[PDB]
Order: sequence, then C-alpha cells, then structure tokens
Amino acid sequence: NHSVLFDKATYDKLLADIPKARLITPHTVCERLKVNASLARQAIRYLKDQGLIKIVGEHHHSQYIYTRNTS
Amino acid sequence: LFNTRPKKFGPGSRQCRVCFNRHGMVRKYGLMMCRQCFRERANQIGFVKYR
Amino acid sequence: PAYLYETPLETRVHTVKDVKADAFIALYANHLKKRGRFQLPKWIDYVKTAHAKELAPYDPDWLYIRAAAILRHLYIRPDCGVGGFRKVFSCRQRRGVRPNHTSKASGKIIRYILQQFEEMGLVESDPEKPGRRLTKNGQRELDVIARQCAK
Amino acid sequence: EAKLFGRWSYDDVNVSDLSLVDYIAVKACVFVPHTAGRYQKKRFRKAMCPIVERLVNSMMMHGRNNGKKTLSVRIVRHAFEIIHLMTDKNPIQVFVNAVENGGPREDSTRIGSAGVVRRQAVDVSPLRRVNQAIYLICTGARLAAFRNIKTIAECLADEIMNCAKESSNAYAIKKKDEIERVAKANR
Amino acid sequence: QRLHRIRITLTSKDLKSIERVCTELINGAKEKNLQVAGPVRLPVKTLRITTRKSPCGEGTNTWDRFELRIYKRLIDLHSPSDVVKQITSINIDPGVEVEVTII
Amino acid sequence: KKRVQTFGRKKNAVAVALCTQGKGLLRVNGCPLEHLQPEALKVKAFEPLLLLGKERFQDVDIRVRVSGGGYVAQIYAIRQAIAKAVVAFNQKYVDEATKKEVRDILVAYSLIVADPRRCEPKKFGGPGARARYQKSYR
Amino acid sequence: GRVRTRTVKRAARQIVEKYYAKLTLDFQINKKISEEVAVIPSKRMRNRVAGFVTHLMKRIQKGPV
Amino acid sequence: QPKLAKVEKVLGRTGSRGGVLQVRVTFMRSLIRNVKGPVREGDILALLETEREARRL
RNA sequence: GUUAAUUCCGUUAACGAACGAGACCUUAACCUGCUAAAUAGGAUCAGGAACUUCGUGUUCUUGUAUCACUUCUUAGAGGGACUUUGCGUGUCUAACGCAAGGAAGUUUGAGGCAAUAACAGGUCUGUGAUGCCCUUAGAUGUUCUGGGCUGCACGCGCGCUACACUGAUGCAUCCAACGAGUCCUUGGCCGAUAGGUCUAGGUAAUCUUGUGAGUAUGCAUCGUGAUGGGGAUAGAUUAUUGCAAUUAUUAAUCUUCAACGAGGAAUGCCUAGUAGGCGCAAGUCAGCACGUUGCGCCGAUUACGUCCCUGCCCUUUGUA
Repeated sequence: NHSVLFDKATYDKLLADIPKARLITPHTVCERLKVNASLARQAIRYLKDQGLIKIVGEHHHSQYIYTRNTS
Repeated sequence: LFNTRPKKFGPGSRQCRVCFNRHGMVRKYGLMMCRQCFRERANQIGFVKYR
Repeated sequence: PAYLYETPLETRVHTVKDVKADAFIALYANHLKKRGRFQLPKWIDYVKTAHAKELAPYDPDWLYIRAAAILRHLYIRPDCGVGGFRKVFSCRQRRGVRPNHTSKASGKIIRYILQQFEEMGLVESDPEKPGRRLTKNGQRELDVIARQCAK
Repeated sequence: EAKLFGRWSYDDVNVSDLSLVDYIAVKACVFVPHTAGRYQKKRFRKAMCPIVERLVNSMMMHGRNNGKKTLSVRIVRHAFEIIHLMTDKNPIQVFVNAVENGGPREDSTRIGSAGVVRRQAVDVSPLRRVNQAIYLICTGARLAAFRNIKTIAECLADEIMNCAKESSNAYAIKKKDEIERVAKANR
Repeated sequence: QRLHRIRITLTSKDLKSIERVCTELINGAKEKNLQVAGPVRLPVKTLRITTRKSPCGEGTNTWDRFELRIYKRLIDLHSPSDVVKQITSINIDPGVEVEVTII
Repeated sequence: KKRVQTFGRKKNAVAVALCTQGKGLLRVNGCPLEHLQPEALKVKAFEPLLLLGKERFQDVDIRVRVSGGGYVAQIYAIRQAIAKAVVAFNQKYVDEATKKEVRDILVAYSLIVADPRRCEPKKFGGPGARARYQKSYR
Repeated sequence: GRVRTRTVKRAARQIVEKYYAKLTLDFQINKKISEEVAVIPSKRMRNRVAGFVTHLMKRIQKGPV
Repeated sequence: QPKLAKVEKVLGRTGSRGGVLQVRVTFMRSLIRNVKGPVREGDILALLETEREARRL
C-alpha cells in the first residue's frame, strides 16, 4: 500500500506537516503520510538533529514518542 | 571363522548377570542389572525409596 | 516532573567498573581506529561470529567492539581462555522444527583478537598458569579512558 | 511520597464514583507497577493490589506472551506517558475513570427451575466489575494491535482514553453494551 | 617420632554407624590427648535410580524413586602414625569403610 | 570499627550486604546501584533510600556480594539486604530507640521477612508439577 | 480439620485424671510436663496431646467435666 | 441512571452450579437480590432496577 | 451435630477389640543460638598493580601469610505451631469462621507407605518361577553373511515448531539449580564451521565448574508485504562414531523458500512459586531426543463455591 522513498514532493511539506501534530510516533508519520514506518524513524531522527522537536522522555529502543516543540 | 562377530558395543555386547537379559539394563554406577531383576533386590543392595 | 533520587555522594569516576559497560565500548571502539594499532584480518568479509548464527553482522566495525568487550572482560574475571570466551558469547541456536538449544562461539575470531593484544602486550600468558590475564600496561590503557568517557 | 515511575504522585486525585470504592487499592502506594507478593491465599487480597499492578499482571497473554512482567512494565510506562500527552492531567485519574466505566453492570446467569437452561437477570458485584474492566481494557488493546503495525503501547494508551470517553469505539465499552443488550431482554 | 598431620576419612550408608565412630574415636584420642579438631561433615552424595514399577507396559506408567545416601566425614589430627594405629584397630564397625591418611 | 553484615533471600538468590562507617557509597560487587540491569528494576533497589532518606545513609557505606537465583530474584535479595543492614546497624552501636522508628516505617510500607515460596517438585505422569499430559478416550 | 483421634484423646485425658496437679492453664509448661511423666515418641504428637491437656484444664476451670 | 445499595448480609448461594449468590440490600429500605461475583458484608453496589425483588429461595 | 476421614463428642441390644484412616518416615520453609570446617568461606593483618595522587581515596589481586571467627556455605544436635491469644458461631460437647501476632495457622506445603474383597485385567517375550503340549539334527536349539521391523491410495493417539512487531535479526550486558565422569574435559596452537592436534587436572565440596543456560535487559536495522514471519521439501560439498552409514546415524556450509493469517464438530490439563513459557541435567547410548524422569529461572488471569453434566461414598426405597 505504501511509498518507500522520501517522495521529494512531500519533503517540502514534511517540514511543515509533522510539527503541527500533537502525537509524533512511528505511526503518526504514516498516518499523515502513506509510507512505511522505517522512513518515519529517520524522519524524526532528522527532525531531532536539524529541526525543532523534543523527546517526551530521554529515550527508549522500541517506542519513540515525541511531542511538538511548542515554539 | 565362526561363532563370533565383533561384539564390543551396543545392547548385543552385554546382558543381565542375574537373568541374562539385555533389555531394561540399568548401567548407572555400573550395576549391569535388568530392571525386572533390579527392583525386587533393591532393598538388599542398599536402595530404600522415599519421596 | 523530573526524575528523583541520587546516591549520598557524587559517584567516583576512577576505575572501569564505575563506567557503564556499553558506553565504555562506544568510546574504545573508536579509539582502535584513530590509534591505528591492532590491525585487520583478511577474512572480515565472512564470519557472522558463530556457528549458531544464521546471518553475518550488520555493523562493519563488529571486530573492534568485540575486541573492546573482551579486553574489559579480562578485568571482570582475571583468569580465562578461549573455551571460556566461547561460553560468554554463546547464544540460542534455532535447530529447526526441533526445540531450541545452546551453542558455543567461534574459535578463530576470538583467538585472533587476543594474539593482536599479545603483539602490543596488554593481555599475555601465563605460559604455565592456565588462562590469559591482563598486564600492567593493560590496566593503564583501560583506566585512562574510563575517566574520559564520563567527562 | 510514592510516585509511579517517579514522574507521578499517588498523593492527591480521587475515586470517580460510589461503588468500586475501597475495592480499588489506591492509598500507601508503590513507585513501579510491579510487586511480587502473596495476594491469592484469602479471597479479598485481590483488591489490596494497586490496579496499575493488576494491569501489568493481566497484560500478559496468551501462551506466548505470558510472564515477562518487566516487558509489560515498559509498555504501560509508555502508555501512561501518551495518556498524559493528550487531555493531559493525571494518567492515573484517567485510568481510574476508565476502569470505573469499563466493566459491565449486569449479567445473565442460567437458572432454569429444573430441566431447562434458561437465562435470568443478575447484577454484577463491585469486585467482578473491576476484574472485567481491566480484562476488557487489554483484550481491546491486544486485538487492536495484533495484526496492525501499531505498538501495543499505542493501543493501550488509545484504549484507556477511549474507555474514559463515551465514544464506544473501544472493544470494552462495546462489550459492556453487548451484555446490557441481552441483560435488558432477560428481565 | 616427628610432627605429622593426619585426616581420617569415614564413609557408610547409615547415619547411626558413623555417629558411633565419631563419638568413640575422639574420646579414644582424648585418652592420649592429641590435637583433635571436630568431625567435618561434608555434603551428602545422594544416589538415585528411577525405574518403572511394572514389568510390562500395561496400566498407568508408574515409577519408583529409589535412593542411596553416602556420608563423607573427616576426623582431623596432628600426631605421628605409630600413635593412631591403636585407636583405629580397636572399635572397627560392621559395614563402614574407613581409610587413614597422612596429609 | 562499626560493622554489621546482613542477607536477603528471594527464591534461591542470596546477597550478603556488608556495611561499615564511611562516606556514603552503596555498591553491588563493585558497581554503583546506577547500573543493575534490568534498569527498570533499578528503581526497585533504591527503595530503602527513598523511604528512609539520603542523610541517614551518608554516615555509612554498603558493599553487597550476590549469587544464586536469576535477574529479578537478585534484585529482591539486594532490596532486603540493604533494608536489613540499616535496621540491624542500630542494635550494635546506634541508639536502640531509633530502631523501632526505622524498622516499622519500612514495615508500614517483607523487607526483613523474606517470603518462602520455593519451587514444588515434579511428579511422574505429567509435564509440570501439578499438570498432567493428556487422556485419549475413544 | 483439627479433630483428634482416640489415641490422642486417651493419652491427654488420662494425664488430667491423675497428674491434674502441676500443669497450669499455660501451654508451654504443659508441653514440657507431658513429656517427662509419660513416654511420647515423636515431637509433633507431644504438642497435640499437650494442647488438648490445656483444653481440658480450661474446661475443668469453666465447670465440672 | 444507576442507584446504589448497601449489603446487610449474605443469605445463601443459589442456582445449579452455585456461582450466583443471594444478598439482602439496603438503599441509600431493603429487598433480596442475586449477585454474580465475590461479595461480603460491609459492601455497596449499583442497581439499575431499584424494583425487581429476587425469590427468597 | 462435627471432620480431609467408621475422625471425634454423643445416642444405644449391645460390650470390648483388630486392620484401613491418623500417627510414622523423607524433603521444603525460620533460628546473628548450640557444635565444627587448608576438600566452604568471611574478616583481619602485611604486600603488588592501576587510577587518584584526596589521605587508609574507590576497584582488582596475593600467600599452611598469620592472630582469631561461623552471618551467608555445609550438617549433626535441637528449638519452633498447640489452631496459642481476642471476638463470633454450637446441647457452647466435638469443633468451625474471622482478625491480630508470627518465619510458618488448609493436618504448614509436597511426596513415600497402603487394608478387605476381587477382575477369567496384563505379563510363559524379566528370570535357573513352572505344570502340560510342541519339536530336538533336513532344528523352532545355536551362530555367521545379507535384508526387514523405517516398506505407503488412506483413517486414529501422544508431542514439537509455527502463523509474527509484547515480534524476528545483528551487536553488547550480566544471573540459576539437579546431576554426572577410569570416561568428564580445562590450557596453547591450526581451522569460516564442524572438528583436530600437543600438553594437562580429576577417583572427584579439591579437576572439568562459580558448568558465564535461555525467556530477560540495553542499543541498532526491518515495516505489515505470507515479508527478513514460517523452515518443510530438494541438489551439492566438509568433518565425526563404527568393523560397515546406501532406505541417507548425526553435526556443520551454501543454496532450494511449500502448507500455515489462531484452527470445524468434539474434548484434555490445571487453584500459588501452581498454570504457561524458557532452558539445563541425567536414563536408554559406539553414534542418534522432536520422548520420559528430575532441576531451577521469568511468573500471571480467575474461584475459595456447587451438585447441572460426568463419575464416586452412605442411608431409606422399588425390582420380573
């Protein structure tokens, strides 16, 4: 069902798209988007390093669970 | 020539001293006792069952 | 609500046991590259690390982290050898349709890394005494980078 | 003191409604849901445990997932974090209000007056309504994420919030009204 | 004579057979008043066989749980070997294997 | 010197917590309590620190030596051995009235008692202890 | 249930007939007292008879038995 | 909707399999009802029907 | 009436007894007590290494090194629960329930032992336990070479692994108890692996071994696709046991990549360290466990009732 590459049309949107949402998970990326969970991990890892968003808890190795930054 | 294979190992090698039976051979601690033979004489050896 | 609790005093950073064991290996694996000394095998393309494992390791620095882990493990138990280190990296083999069992680790790769530490002279025999042990220069190599990682 | 995971305080908050009160075990309380202790020698030691312990305890199913309490501690520790994320207040007050509304009110027993297997209307006890609540919470969350690539913690967090709510989307709040469908008729 | 050290092994099936020997040989030493330490009771090596009760396969598959028990116990001394031969040779017990050993 | 040594027991685990006068350091074999994976149960070990307080323990040190049991059973042995240490530390040296405070606040919260549930033996004609195999009929 | 057989009854009943003097309502002196006057082989049996001796002494205190 | 009622005393145990259990209640008045699970004296429970009295036995 | 019980108190043309039950025996729970241990340790006192050099500041290591000790370890002697105490429940007799105390209060948990009658139960293939019959050299005795018990249109019974994301995979972290050996195997070199080779300790609380067991934990990649879940089916190669491996004894290395998406009607097992899951060890054994018998580890849900189903025990009752 799902798209595997970035899709560089939606990369310009994806800067705007994810910081709107209240829940930020593996699932909420492919909720808004229609791509496999794997991109979502490297997306929210990219949005840690470059972008805004922050960890709810320091970390875990299975369920990530970020918030919007609120700034 | 006749009347001997290599008879060194396996159940054909060895038999119960008391009844000459290979089957059910208890070889723990070097008993060489067929089980039918072993259970009835077990008290006389030393073995007393509890729990 | 932030996380509570400490120990009564702020914990001393001196010896290697005070360092968390995974975070030690993260530093000292990178130390093996940047120093240069240790030297590569030929066979690195093959392996997988065990008879039991059905696939090769993903990370290309699987040898350095293994040589990092084994060197600190000499400090935990002083006396050990190759059949000892086969047990410590044992794992669940999957037999097939049958039930699962234990299995021992690879003997080539675990022996070779020790011989490379012998060439520098951090871990050594012990020719009469059964089992390898770390020397004086082995400890000061470990304990100097124990203070660095927490810093 | 006493806080769950150290990020929450047992102190404060309140039971939602009359009944199912004192049956629940809050108030004092233990950081970490887990406790290995003797709770099954008498028949009302079962409502001495705090219900967060009874959630993690009954969250292990079926044959494959039984045991591994340490694993069920993690996914509940994530679930209470997510509950906090939406409609933030107290994960426990939302969870206590969920298990209030979760379990069924009435039930059909088989009393025939000799010969027949005939149904009859019977109200449910306060203990069984807590027993059924935590069971029905989980079996929604497990079934929701069984084939879907959604973490169980997500299902549990979602299931708990829904139960507090009157959405009826939940498996638990449906299976309340599915019993109360037939329990109305058996009067 | 010379300063020696002797540590005498005791083994049997019965408890009651050795508790004669442990009480007797320490009092036999305390005739001469040698440097006795008390009897060091080692862990019990319980032997075990489980056979089926029935000769043939019939009925429910029931099992015996047979057991031996073996009791290693050690009387300690510091004394020469000519002295100890009087103590051991008198008061030998029925069905108790005993072996004297220097060091 | 001030010394007491104490033991806890979960299942087949056992954990000899020696404790002495010193700086305020609590250690298993030679770790800090900060490690002790599983980490989730790390909080569990710190249980007698949280109830009693930090400023009691800073007069002493504790050094624990553990074997038997498993992962979870080793934590419950250390859990008991730290709590049993500081209670028993009074009897010898520190005033005997304050034992009744420090013990019964922990008892108000089996930290000294040790629950004796041990593994019941297997019996024949079945896989488990009480479990049996399967009857066939016809 | 903790119902005591006629071997347990007869022994404890025979003690209070003749050795009524001595033993008090208290248990932990009677446990000791029972062993000395009469032979009892096992440790479990000596408590069970001695408990019933103090049960009889309570009933003798309460009324005529 | 639901209206609460306090248990006076357990009366017996009812039905063929014996799972359902019979209770005298008091509103918050008295009548006899059947209840499912584990119940004891000094206990309070919700009823949708304030009427509908169970058979004595 | 009471009990797990023909177990008790009591009622009485019965009285006094015996076996079974109970007691008993073994094991599991708690003793800062008793009595000890160069074949279990701890603490000491002196030395070595490393970081710190903060200072007797944290962590490893050392010795018939010691003076002297027994909390864990081991096991002889013992103590300990009597439903003791409080309040209910009863001709308040036998005894129940609940709460407090306590290591422990279902007879404290779990087993061994097991009566009288029997059943045309099973075993002449456990036997030098045996009557009778058979056959006894062209053998149904015995023993040697080879095959067979493993042969497959298809029914039925105990088990194992599965269907996944509470997961699979790759790395790292660190924890058990029962055994068992004249074979169990450390140590060093060779080899991707299996395994081999040269030394080496062990008649075993001393050596293998503190058997660094796996569910578990931490950090990564995979993304709902029968996919990397699943590992059947199949070709080709390298070692191992044996005198001999083909119908392939196993163990490896590469491939080959099916059925199966929680199981129809029926029906089994089970109440607390229990169910279930996860390994380990022993028995048979030259070699082979998906089996049985024991052992621990992680550790829930739900009852504390009942005679509806399926059986059981005792009375009164009916019977061709």
